[PDB]
Amino acid sequence: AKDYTNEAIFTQFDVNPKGLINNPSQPIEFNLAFSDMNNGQKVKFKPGDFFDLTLPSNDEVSLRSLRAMGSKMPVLAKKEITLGELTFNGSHIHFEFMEDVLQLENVTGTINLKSVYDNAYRGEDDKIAELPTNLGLGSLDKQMITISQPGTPTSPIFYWKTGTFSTEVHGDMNWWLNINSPKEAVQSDVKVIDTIGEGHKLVDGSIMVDVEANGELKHISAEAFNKEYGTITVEGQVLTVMIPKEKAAKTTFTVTYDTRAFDKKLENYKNSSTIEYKDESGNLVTDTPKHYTDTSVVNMFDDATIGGEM
Repeated sequence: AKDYTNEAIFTQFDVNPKGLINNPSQPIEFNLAFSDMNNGQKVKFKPGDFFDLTLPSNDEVSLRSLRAMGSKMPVLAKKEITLGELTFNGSHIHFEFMEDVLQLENVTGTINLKSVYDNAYRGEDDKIAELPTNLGLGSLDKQMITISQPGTPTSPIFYWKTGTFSTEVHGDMNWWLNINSPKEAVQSDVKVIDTIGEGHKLVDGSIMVDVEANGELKHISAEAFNKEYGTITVEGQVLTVMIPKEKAAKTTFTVTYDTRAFDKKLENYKNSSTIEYKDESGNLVTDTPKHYTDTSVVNMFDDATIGGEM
């Protein structure tokens, strides 16, 4: 079989987001286009021909697929016909042409690869990792990727929510509702109304709660939470957390749960929430910034397509 990795068949290449990447919460996207024109010369792709993509890395930062090693994804052409197959192997992505590539006259295609990065740096000073790359495709000019490696110092925010894609269940996302990190002596019950956005839904039975107070943490279930600390309800896209004043006092509650994407093409999977309570000073808090209460996960699905005529 012929290896096209370093051949000049790649017509497009781009990396997103651009600029200094702040955290691994969102995917680092790679867009690639190719065709049967190699250095101005027509080639005929045969079943088995392939090319390999290699995500960049250094000694502390490595980019890899979100999929488990050995995961496969078909690459279809249009009725549908399987023309290729993508195999995700960590930082290595393999593309192979399938039998039916012998159907088409002119072959073109696009690959939108999603990646996640790990960062082993734990130093005090803030650091920057430079991972310029052409995904190993020698015919392409490298594009710079800058990743921030935050230093570790030698939270006062009462409430904020976060979320990211799961690397354990493809298509799922993990979320965190951080309630009373400061461990305030709130002067009223605490209520959070979380509305999961369009395109994804809560995964049944995935709600758990971390309860930390007076030097000890306990990781419990939603059911246990409902019997000892408060009430968590779920109705459609709405997840509500209610914590009585005496139970919320000087205690941090970390409510976690998962959602599952059902709309594969939505650009972002959002989640918004509102909170109300009286702070330790007895003042009603109704103005918590949305940057703290709302968040989203950029589409983390890989996709690819091929085109041509018989």
